[PDB]
Amino acid sequence: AVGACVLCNSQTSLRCGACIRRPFLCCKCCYDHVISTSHKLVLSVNPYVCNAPGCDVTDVTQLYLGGMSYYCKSHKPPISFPLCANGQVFGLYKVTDFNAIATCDWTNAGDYILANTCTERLKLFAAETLKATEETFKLSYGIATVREVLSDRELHLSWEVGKPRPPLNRNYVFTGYQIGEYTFEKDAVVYRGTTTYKLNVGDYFVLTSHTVMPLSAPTLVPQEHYVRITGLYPTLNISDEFSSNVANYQKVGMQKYSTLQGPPGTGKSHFAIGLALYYPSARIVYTACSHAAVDALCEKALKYLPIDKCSRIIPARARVECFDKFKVNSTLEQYVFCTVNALPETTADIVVFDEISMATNYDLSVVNARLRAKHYVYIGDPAQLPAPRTLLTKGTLEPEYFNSVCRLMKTIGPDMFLGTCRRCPAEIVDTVSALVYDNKLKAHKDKSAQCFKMFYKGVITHDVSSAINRPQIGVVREFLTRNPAWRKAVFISPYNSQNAVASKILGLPTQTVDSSQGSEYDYVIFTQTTETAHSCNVNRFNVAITRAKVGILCIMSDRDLYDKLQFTSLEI
Ligand SMILES: [Zn+2]
Ligand SMILES: [Zn+2]
Ligand SMILES: [Zn+2]
Repeated sequence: AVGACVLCNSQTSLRCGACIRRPFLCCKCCYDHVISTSHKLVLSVNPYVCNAPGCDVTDVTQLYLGGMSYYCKSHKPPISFPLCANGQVFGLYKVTDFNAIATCDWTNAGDYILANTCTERLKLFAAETLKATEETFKLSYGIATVREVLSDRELHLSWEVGKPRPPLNRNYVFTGYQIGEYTFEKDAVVYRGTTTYKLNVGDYFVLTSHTVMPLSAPTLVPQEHYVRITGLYPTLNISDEFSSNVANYQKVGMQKYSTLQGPPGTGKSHFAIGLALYYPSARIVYTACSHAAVDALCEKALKYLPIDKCSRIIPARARVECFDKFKVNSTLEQYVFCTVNALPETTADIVVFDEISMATNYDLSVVNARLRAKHYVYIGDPAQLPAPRTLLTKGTLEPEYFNSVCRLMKTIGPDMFLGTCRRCPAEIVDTVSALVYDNKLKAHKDKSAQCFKMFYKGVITHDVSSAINRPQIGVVREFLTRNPAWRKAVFISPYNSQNAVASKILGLPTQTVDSSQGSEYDYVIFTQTTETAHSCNVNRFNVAITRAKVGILCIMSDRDLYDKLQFTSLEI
């Protein structure tokens, strides 16, 4: 009730009652907000509303001060002052961008652009507002009731009439009813219960909507440059394996925070784990937004770090299966691996935040609020996939607008850049280096002569809105009969419906481009499926082709990306 202005920090009893987050506003900023937007409800201890009985005047521009009470133009006493006048709204202790964040629906790319170009406090107001909007939007959907249960990984659902049906993919995690979280995939659909329970007919599901907590800490702490490695104690017995990263681990101790751009297979996990061998006495908290990203840090630490000082923090509401080799929930072990949502209230000598393109500004702020560290390291790549923006339907979100860290990496450049790709055949490295890394990524492997491209538009069908291209899967089927070594390939496509069809027709294991991020496979078979802005996204294309160690087959729809692929072309 007695707070600080989310724009100029001036203390005030004023708050905007029309803002979903009800931000505290000072007299100067409250005025400029109410006179420029549809937001006219001002709240303090008592709201600014006509105190005359039965009067429904809540607009602060149509209200006055009747001694110590508030009344409209039709009820005010002779001696009464307008609440709104002289560039201020009457309050104790007597912006174009704030207005846009406050009133937008978050469906345009320009909303997210502003949420990252604004001041630091407006980045937090934007991140809070956006998340509150995303959760409340979930409430507006239709309930799925289990009509029948065929088998253990198959069922038929009945949907609510008059309310939209959400897209069935592991993107949307439904809460079953209180029989745990479940997911769906294609009238034969597949049910995926995080908690195993004999699929009860009649029992319904409802979308997971969690409470948006206020943000206190900034997305990025104020940068500090030090003259010497501060609060960290390095070794002289640094193993040759991590010798290449020594000069950068030193940079990490001479800065409050540091950014690392690591293209696919340049050694991000290796760099993060090697930083623990360089500052061996330092307590390191390893974080990321996904469980799979934290598990990739756990797999790398298992090899170089002592398994006794390692703890994988698992939230009590254990959703899907994760890393099982460290002592679970020991917050005090020297190395703590944990997702951002599960981060306990603790301190560290170094905090390593991996897969930074997947972080939102809400996540950047949570980390600064739960972990007080001497040094913060942000590892990732703005040329890879960002976190899905469910409300965004108009415009394309650029990497410099994913979050504060990506904005920095794309504007002033990253502090550190891992320039040599050790995973991919040179054909893949040469293609993505020119596409998203302005020729700064270098190939370590030779050309494998196992990277192929085929131009085939096929036939695009649609399962609600996820696309299928059966003739492209047919081309893969014909390729596999001629190249049976490719039987050990992972099938990748931008759509789960294409993946669902290819799983039944080819029998290859399946992965969408988005779920393949961070993983590597000897052979990849990619069917673009469509030429949409989704399937043509350069970050998604980059992730797709950089999953392969040995060979890749790309069946393309877009002439542009097909011509850009530095692969052997195949006929048929
Ligand atoms: Zn102000
Ligand atoms: Zn407002
Ligand atoms: Zn009135």
